[PDB]
Amino acid sequence: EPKKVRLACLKYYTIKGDTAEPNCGARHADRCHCG
Amino acid sequence: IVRRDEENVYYSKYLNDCIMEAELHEFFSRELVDAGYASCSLCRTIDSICVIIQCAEPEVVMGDNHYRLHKIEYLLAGRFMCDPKNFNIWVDKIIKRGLSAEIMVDNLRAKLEEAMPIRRAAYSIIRTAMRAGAAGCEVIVAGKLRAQRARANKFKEGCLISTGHPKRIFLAEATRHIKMRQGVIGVKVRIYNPNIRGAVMPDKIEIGA
Amino acid sequence: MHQKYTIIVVGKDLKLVERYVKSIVKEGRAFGISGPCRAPVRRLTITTRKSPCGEGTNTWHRFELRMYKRTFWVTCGGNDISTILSKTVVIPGIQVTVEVEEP
Amino acid sequence: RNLGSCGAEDLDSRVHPSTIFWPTEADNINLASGMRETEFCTHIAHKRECRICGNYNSVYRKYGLFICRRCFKENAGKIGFVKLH
Amino acid sequence: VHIPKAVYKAVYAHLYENASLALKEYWRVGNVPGITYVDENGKLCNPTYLHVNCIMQSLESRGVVKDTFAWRHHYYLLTEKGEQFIRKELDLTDDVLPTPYSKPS
RNA sequence: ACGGAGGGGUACCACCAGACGUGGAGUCUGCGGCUCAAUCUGACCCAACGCGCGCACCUCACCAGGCCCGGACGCGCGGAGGACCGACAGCCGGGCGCGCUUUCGCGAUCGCGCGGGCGGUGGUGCAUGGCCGCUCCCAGCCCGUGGCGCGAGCCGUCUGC
RNA sequence: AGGUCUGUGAUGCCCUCAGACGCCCUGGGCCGCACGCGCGCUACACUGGCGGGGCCAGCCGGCGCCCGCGAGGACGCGCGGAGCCCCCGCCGUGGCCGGGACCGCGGGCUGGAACGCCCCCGCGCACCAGGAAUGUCUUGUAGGCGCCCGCCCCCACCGCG
Repeated sequence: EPKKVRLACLKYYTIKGDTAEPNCGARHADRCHCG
Repeated sequence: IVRRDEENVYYSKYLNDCIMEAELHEFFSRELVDAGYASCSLCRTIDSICVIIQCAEPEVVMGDNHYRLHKIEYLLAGRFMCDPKNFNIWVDKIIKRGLSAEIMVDNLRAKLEEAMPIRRAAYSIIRTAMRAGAAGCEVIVAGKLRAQRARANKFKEGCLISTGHPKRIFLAEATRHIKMRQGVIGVKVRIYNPNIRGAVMPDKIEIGA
Repeated sequence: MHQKYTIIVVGKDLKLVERYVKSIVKEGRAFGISGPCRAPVRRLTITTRKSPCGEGTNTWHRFELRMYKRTFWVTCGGNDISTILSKTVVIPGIQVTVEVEEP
Repeated sequence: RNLGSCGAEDLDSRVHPSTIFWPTEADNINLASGMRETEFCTHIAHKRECRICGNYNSVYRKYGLFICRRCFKENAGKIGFVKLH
Repeated sequence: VHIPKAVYKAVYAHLYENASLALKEYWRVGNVPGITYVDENGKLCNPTYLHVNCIMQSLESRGVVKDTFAWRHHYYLLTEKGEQFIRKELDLTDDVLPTPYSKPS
């Protein structure tokens, strides 16, 4: 029963053609997939 | 002077192939029920495999333009891991079906699955055998033939052998299982052909004039 | 030419093995010789309980599988690569009787 | 948990890079080719079984058979084993 | 449970080119040695028993094939309905026939 | 069928003549009882008791604990404006993204309900098949025509050697 | 109404079926012990035990060199068979050098993992031919002596020979 949360706008890391996300892909950063 | 660790390859290369034959017997028996399947044989020619079949009506298994046979050949090869086109097959036809127990018992199973009573089926089988030239046939049908309390009633006609080495030559036996709503109905057949092939039954003397 | 070839044939029943023997001897008299060696019989033995459940008197089955083996290595140089074929196809094609050829 | 390391003292003592001896039994080359997947079937062990009825008990490995004693009397005549003497 | 499409296509093609598939009764982890597919994976990659077994279950349920179990081996054969279905997943054109009809003898 | 009825035969799973043993001790193994969370179960005169082919894991059923769905196939609804499925840090935990404080991913290979499957060393061997054991280390069992009896039955198939 | 639904893609009718009697993992147990009995093994000694030497089998069958008291181990190649018995000595009727259970230090093998199996030094249990009762046996037989296969990662007082 993981407590996930719902967001319809999964597309606003950027403002307008920007590079917000650290091709493609507190405690530092934790990258998707492997480490 | 000789090493026994090398000929074990020849000896173990015969055993494996004898086993490979039995799996085929089982598979055909579960498959070619409608083609009068009886038996099988094999010939491990190095280039390619050959298998010889014994069927009442091969044209059924032959299939229009040899389609069923060919569908079979490619199949076996994958399982036994041989290059297809080296896994050819041949079919041979039985002419004395009444002397073959397997054909008879399978026919009986069919007739039983159509609800006909046992008393007619058995004696039709037995007439068919005698017409073929046989000295005896015995049929047995054990199971829950009535409401409950299963019993075996056996039908026969002629004379039969039951003991001795000769029972491995002149006596042909087979069995099946029939699944029905009440339960399972065991059925078995045995036929006696004393003048089979060319061998002569012992304790049988013929005199001259 | 000369390739020291050897013929080995194996069977489980003693009646064809002796029939195959005679055919080969008949068909190899010219392409050199082909006298046989009869090996000791390898007999496989398996003892099993006659019962699937283990009830009553302890009674046993005694199966076995005798395997007979004969060896004509007499071709030797007396047979070429194709010459071995000649006879091997002229001999009867008994359904079961394993055969292997080696130099 | 990739970011999990251990003291070097606790590393050389680890089992030498050797293939676990338990190899299972592949009666034929066909039946194999080498979340839960981490521990689905990690207890590798011999799993020799009858090549007819699949039972793991009373299996004649002699002569490279791999047939149960019960599953044997039936097919023995087909194979060629016979009862004499 | 999550099967790649390369695997589907591979199985179907193996069927058409051989009109059959004899498969082990197995459920532990392993790789089938026959049917192979390439997805940039080395030269070729072999599948896993799990995916193929689920696939075959579905196919036979739909009526495409007909089993004939034996000494703990699965023996499948494609029928006519199955042919009339495999012929379109692969994008095959009408009239094309499988190899066993190609007069092996 | 039985007879502490008679008459003929037979066999070291019967005796005579003899031989070698067991029941005596220590120990291996199996069987009932006690104990335990569990000490998994079948078989009980001959015709149960090293027998159901060697139990540290598997085998394995029983005890204390945890992952997974591998829910086929049909109808209704929903879904890519996102069905389902994986993971770093840091704990809780025997352990594992098992669960937890968070946010990255993957992409219809489907989700839910209703019918319907698959599977199960789960019960009944007093519902069954098949295979064994015993009756039986036996010598006995039957058909056609005919004859005797209302008939069940008898003769054939023998009170001799 | 003998045994087997726990050998099987042999099965009728029941029961279980998403906190599962399905499948997979970690541990424990099937071996625990005041007691009754079934098949076996070892002995109770001089028609003997210990030490040294000589020598012959069959189902069938694999060996060299070097370390280590040994069990075992590192390398490298295809080649190959025993107990009783016989000969010479010691012991000298003493629960003694008969017997080898139990226990205390130590060295190794299998395996992912010893609770398992082998070897060495020391300690040295019952047992003096066995009550009422009972089993098997006629020539290469009984008995005595050992050797191979099966199951098996290791292990035979068992079983087939």
